Amino acid sequence: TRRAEVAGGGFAGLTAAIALKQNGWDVRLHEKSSELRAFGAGIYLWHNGLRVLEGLGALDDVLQGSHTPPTYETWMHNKSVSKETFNGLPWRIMTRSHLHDALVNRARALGVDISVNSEAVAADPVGRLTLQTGEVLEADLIVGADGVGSKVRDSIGFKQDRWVSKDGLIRLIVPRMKKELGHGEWDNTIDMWNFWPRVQRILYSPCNENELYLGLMAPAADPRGSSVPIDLEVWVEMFPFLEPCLIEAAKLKTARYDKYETTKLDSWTRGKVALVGDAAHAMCPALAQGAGCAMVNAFSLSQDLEEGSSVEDALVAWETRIRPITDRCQALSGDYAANRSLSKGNMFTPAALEAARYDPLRRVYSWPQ
Ligand SMILES: Cc1cc2nc3c(=O)[nH]c(=O)nc-3n(C[C@H](O)[C@H](O)[C@H](O)COP(=O)(O)OP(=O)(O)OC[C@H]3O[C@@H](n4cnc5c(N)ncnc54)[C@H](O)[C@@H]3O)c2cc1C
Repeated sequence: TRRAEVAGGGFAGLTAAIALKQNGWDVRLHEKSSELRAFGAGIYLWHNGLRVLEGLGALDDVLQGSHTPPTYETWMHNKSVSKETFNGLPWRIMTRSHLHDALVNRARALGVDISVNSEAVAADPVGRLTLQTGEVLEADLIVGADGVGSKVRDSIGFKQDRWVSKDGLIRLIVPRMKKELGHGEWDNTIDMWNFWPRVQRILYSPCNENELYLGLMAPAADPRGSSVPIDLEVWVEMFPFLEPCLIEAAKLKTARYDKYETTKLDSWTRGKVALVGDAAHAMCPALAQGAGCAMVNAFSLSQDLEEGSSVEDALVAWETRIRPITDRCQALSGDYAANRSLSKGNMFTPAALEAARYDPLRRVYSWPQ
């Protein structure tokens, strides 16, 4: 029986663990934190990621308690500039805890061995994983799913193109306060852009009937807009129609202003070691495909490992097959981010929706645009 060691309990790590377990691997997943949990408030999932969930046997628990807006609307200075529904292309909004729990319950039901307070500090291409305590573990496959700053990746050494965003945002989960919002289309996803009187943007995303996912974006150089707890006055001023929700957001003393970095590597494999998720391809958040590609890649890895070839050969075949979809998505997302293309509306074109249209289960592209 083949054994796999997965470093990282994030969406990519859980996806890989479950996919491998389903194919008969003995699997152990290592999470450095003392508890299994996800940060980031909310998250968007598209057709490609929803298919992975179906392939993992975790779709049902995710759909129940999640939300699909009637439309994805964009505003520029409070003027609606577009409403797109992606020609039937499936998508869903949910809190990260909701998605994380579905994956963790599924992993537990399958018998995946989860170790907390277990931090991987090094990986050997020959099939060895070293923990922070010094303990060395041997396996037939090592999966590096430890996010940005990946110690597994850095212990082997990959050529890396790195970039860091000077500006960030505050992501929060607050009550819907739907009735207090009054007249409007408050079940819609609404990306509210503003450049005047100042640069402030809010991504409004309902997760279900009780929770609302908000993304408050302001320049790092803005002392008021980027502060946490949020500076209520400055947000209500440019988004008065959301005052009821903003009032609730101002009470979250745990809010944080997060920035991000992007990563592109020369390769994702080395011997029996495979890198997945952020550790391998963190990207700009514009297309909301970070977790989507991560899960597709983690799931595809388990597929290529079922061809009867050696793990080393399976890994390079995996990257050759699946990598182009991620590279292209990462690049386009990079362009959108830099040029603030989403502020124009109608930007979810066929090209931008390429990764979302991919169906990892049948390995073909669906929902034509
Ligand atoms: C502002 C913003 C908005 C985004 N919105 C979306 C969206 O709407 N939809 C979408 O699909 N994607 C989105 N993304 C991208 C998405 O967040 C990531 O791609 C994905 O969640 C990360 O996958 P991961 O599991 O590989 O990373 P992680 O998320 O961090 O995986 C690593 C986990 O392993 C643990 N760990 C770290 N080091 C070690 C170690 N050495 N040993 C053991 N364990 C370790 C950590 O506790 C960590 O939780 C967004 C990103 C940003 C910055």
